[PDB]
Amino acid sequence: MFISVLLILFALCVTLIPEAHYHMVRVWSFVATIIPMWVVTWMWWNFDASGHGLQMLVILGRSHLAFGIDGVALSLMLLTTVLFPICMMLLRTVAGFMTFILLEVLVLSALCVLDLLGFYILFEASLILLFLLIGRAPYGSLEAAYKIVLYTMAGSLVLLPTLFMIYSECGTTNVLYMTCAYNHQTVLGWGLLAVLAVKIPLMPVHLWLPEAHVAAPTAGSVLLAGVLLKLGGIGFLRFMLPVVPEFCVSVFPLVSTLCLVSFLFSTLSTLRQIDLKKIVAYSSIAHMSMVTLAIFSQSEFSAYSSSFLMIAHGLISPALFLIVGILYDRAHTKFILYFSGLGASMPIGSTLFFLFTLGNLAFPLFPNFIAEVLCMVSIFAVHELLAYVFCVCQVLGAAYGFWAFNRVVHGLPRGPADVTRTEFHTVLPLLIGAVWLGIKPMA
Amino acid sequence: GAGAPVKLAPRPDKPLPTWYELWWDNGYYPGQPAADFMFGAWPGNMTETYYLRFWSVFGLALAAPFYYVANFTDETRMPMVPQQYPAEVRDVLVQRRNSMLKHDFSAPDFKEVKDRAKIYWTPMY
Amino acid sequence: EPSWAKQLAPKSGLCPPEFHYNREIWYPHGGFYCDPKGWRKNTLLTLGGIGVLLYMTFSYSTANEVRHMPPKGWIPSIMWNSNVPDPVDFRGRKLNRDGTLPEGESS
Amino acid sequence: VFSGAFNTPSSTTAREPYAKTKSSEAEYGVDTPVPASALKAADKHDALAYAVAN
Amino acid sequence: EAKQFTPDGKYMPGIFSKAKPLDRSTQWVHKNPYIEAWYYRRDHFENEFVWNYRTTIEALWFLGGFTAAAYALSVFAFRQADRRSGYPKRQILGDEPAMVLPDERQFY
Amino acid sequence: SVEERQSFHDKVNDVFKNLTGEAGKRWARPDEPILHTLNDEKEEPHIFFHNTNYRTSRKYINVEKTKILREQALECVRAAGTARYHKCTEVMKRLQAAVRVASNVDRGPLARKRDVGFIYHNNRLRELQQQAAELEIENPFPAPAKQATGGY
Amino acid sequence: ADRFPPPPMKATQEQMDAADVPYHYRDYCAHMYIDYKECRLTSGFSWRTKCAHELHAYNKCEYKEFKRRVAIAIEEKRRRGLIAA
Amino acid sequence: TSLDHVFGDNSNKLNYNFEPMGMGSLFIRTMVMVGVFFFPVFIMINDDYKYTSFLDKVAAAKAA
Ligand SMILES: CCCCCCCCCCCCCCCCCC(=O)O[C@@H](COC(=O)CCCCCCCCCCCCCCC)COP(=O)(O)OCC[N+](C)(C)C
Repeated sequence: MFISVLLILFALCVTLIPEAHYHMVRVWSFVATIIPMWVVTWMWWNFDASGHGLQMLVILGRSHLAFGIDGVALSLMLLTTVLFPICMMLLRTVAGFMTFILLEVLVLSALCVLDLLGFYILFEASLILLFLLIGRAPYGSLEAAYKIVLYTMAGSLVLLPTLFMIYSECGTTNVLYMTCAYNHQTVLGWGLLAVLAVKIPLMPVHLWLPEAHVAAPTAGSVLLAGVLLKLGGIGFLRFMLPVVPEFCVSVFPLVSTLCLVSFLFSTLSTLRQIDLKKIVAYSSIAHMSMVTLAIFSQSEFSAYSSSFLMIAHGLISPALFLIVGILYDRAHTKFILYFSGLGASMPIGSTLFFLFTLGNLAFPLFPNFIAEVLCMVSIFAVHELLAYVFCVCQVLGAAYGFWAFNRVVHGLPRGPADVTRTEFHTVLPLLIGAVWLGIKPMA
Repeated sequence: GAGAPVKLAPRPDKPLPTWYELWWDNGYYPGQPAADFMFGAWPGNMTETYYLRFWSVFGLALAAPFYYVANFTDETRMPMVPQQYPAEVRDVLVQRRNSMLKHDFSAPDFKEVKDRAKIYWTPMY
Repeated sequence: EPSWAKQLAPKSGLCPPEFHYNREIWYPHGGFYCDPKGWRKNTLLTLGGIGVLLYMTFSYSTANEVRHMPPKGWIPSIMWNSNVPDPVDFRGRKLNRDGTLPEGESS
Repeated sequence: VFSGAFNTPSSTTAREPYAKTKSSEAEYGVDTPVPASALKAADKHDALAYAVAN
Repeated sequence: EAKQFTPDGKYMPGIFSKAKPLDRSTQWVHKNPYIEAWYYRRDHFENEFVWNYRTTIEALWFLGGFTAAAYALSVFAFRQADRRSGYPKRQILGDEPAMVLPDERQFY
Repeated sequence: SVEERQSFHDKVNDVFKNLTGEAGKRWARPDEPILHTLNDEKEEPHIFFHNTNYRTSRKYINVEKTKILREQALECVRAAGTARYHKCTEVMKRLQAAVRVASNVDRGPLARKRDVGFIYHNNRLRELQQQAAELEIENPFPAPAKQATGGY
Repeated sequence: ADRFPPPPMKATQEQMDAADVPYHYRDYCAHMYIDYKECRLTSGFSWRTKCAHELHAYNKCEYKEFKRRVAIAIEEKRRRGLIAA
Repeated sequence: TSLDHVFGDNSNKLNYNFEPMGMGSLFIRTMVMVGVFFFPVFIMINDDYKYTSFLDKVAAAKAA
């Protein structure tokens, strides 16, 4: 807590640096995100895996805002602290540095909060930052920014009275006493489903993602894909399943059909896309549908497998966004028809593209393979057909993945030259994390 | 011989069709459909009606003998019984539904072993 | 000619003289008709490193091989491995480590 | 509380229904009366009179 | 034939120089007008939606049809799981009061 | 009554307030659960968290039991060779029973009961054969198997 | 199979476990199979000439069993009426 | 155009209108695809029906 105050105050000192010292501004904003990565690694060192489920607790009196660490929050916090310095390497202005610093404060505090009102306050305080990040004046899109902000606001406004309903019902929004009291679970369950089915892209409230994740800059796309979608999953695992479990059983056919149609229809839409960033953007919806069904199965080790799929997606899809961002930065287009023969002109970039293509399709020696196997073990244990639907549709994911790769990488060599040292080192931590988590993830 | 000449494919100089992503233009001449034989003339000028018409006879010409022997012929056509085993060896060998020893019509539990070799799909509870 | 073109390798003697291939591109495997000058020395050194890896994996394999059944005769792994059990033949008789029947039924 | 193995509130339930909770020392309501027009307008047994009332 | 670096490093911008400097926009693509038009049209394809015959029929049989198929399959899987676990009929949303949430202190 | 429930809650709060433990023991890996006659154990939060920790301990121990038995069964089968059909049925049965306990105890609210031996299926086949005999019609089902796997 | 009863087994379970006889080869010629396998697996390239006797004896035993199987089938069909007697 | 006299020219154009398939053809082929690629669903539904009709026969002839 004292450490967190010191890290925030060190991060906020970027504004006071005079702008004529360019080197100092770059180094200060990069170190301001490097330090929380070290602190979260130390928190992993301090964790007792044979101890209590909630460790390193702190509660700030009668102000809500109570905090604690479990395994899902700790893995997601480690992933966020990895992803934020890479975002710092892709920005050039103090406005970008400050927006991403404020976003990192809000994400890190939202991932480990234990109060529902605290979760509401901390998460969607990032709405105006996302609006300004997506609708930036010369190269953004105001339509996309309006869509993402309005969908998130709609879901949050459905949740807010139900939050206050359980608060008047039992006397607290602390999740440890909300899980032990008697509450009207249908109303609160519908409010929580309303927020987290927009955060996780679940059809029909999913149309904001294709616009926002493409109109964003490369750093914004890395953040939005790798981090902000998983707040819906940790919302399911931390707040909704412990507090309204009767609802979570009774809504299972509806959540199940939403997940199945989201998976199938989003995979079918990904095949007709002609923009590389839109191809990468749609593929995330099917993965999150598998995550949601694995969470809702509650069957074998469902929290473990679903968290592991969230980590595998958060490693693999930001790297695909990084490669598309390199192509866009040095060729000024994201259109497939302008790219051919990238193997001959960018051999290192095409090799990285192929490896992350194989990772996104859940091939072995990548963490997505272990993730999808364990998620389908959790789904299979409820019924065999709910697993069969995901199993037989694997040709549809590989079709779009290999079609996009084969169209842009082979053929007549036209396009930009190979990657620089900076682009390679933006990609590199994700590759090392993927090789480790896909070969020896546990000990 | 690397470096052989190859003709390049022209760029679009007219308005594009709405569903243009069904043509694969890799840069060289000629391009192809996204999947072969989805449009354009088929090899030998055959059509789908040709293959469906020939298959509507040819498929029953191949499925005819299997049906005849599976419904009008049985284990007793053979001039000998299956391979004989001691009881302790046989009793585990015929536990497999896969085994060819269930066609032993001279076994004292021939019917019961055949009734246990019925394929099921959903495991009951 | 550009300034940096003098720093580049020529097209090798393996490459056909009329083939053009953009010599500025760094290929991770070597590229178009790679033929470095000191290749025989590098080949010998890489063969030495491969021999080091061969010895390391031979030792690791010998340390971690588990035989749940004794062999039915002499096997060549008896020469370098001391965890190989004594052979027991097809009739169940215990044998020597060189694969011959012990005294009492030999010759 | 939070483990990757299972979710304990998903299987920790009451075995019997509960009794009614006593909330106050006085258990009678106080409210203003409904006007008779709305009392009549709620009745659905006569479809014509329901339509005429609404 | 530009010179953007001194012999000891030290990048030079070449703002007033005659020779064209190599920079970030050196390999930007030359835009084909028809490709840009087609991508713009596909970007705004929601203006081309119309409730004609084919749109209504395909939105009924495929979208609503497969959504109903997936709901029926989900209910089938739920009921079969409850039967193969020793449970009675369980209360889904809109199904009258029944059993939800098995007790861990109970043998089924 | 309400007074007795309140006095029990006060006693539980006092006990869990003045609780300590040392010498190599982790709290939240308790040796025994707290035995109660409460309707809905979540009425008392300390008892609910204590029994949650005990139940987590048991789930992980059962997983470990499955791994130890799988190593033992592998040793038996690989030593036996072609004699494995009559030599290692008992250890295979014990491994399958341990997997059954590891899956079916504290299973969650939705997963079906896992039969590692096809034992529920063949038990059902036995009962359906017996019912069809009294019904005096032909059995539409397969006859029950004596053993389906290398264990059961 | 009462008219043509099986011969006694000349190989015990322990002998077939010691030779690692595959369980579908543990029939009424298993001892000859043990002899043939023991000869062939230790004779190398020239197994067809120096293990000719063991293979010939094993095939002769299997011929006896084949003839008994034909006779069992003939008796079963005669009892069912499929072949006139 | 320097190789058009060697490999052919660009005068002959592709004869395809890039139009969607007919509605009935699409519906029929999709129904065939659902039947072929989702055959475990139909197998298990048939299993449930054959099981519940036997229990109907048992409950009918038992209480008489
Ligand atoms: C719900 C459980 C959490 C599992 C989430 C999945 C994690 C993804 C990767 C799997 C790694 C498994 C690690 C196992 C041993 C590590 C310590 C451990 O035990 O895990 C911790 C938590 O583990 C972690 O935090 C793992 C961190 C994984 C995140 C890795 C991604 C970030 C790295 C990015 C790439 C960096 C490259 C940099 C190099 C250039 C606690 O989990 P449980 O054992 O379930 O807790 C016990 C429960 N109870 C206390 C109640 C008894």
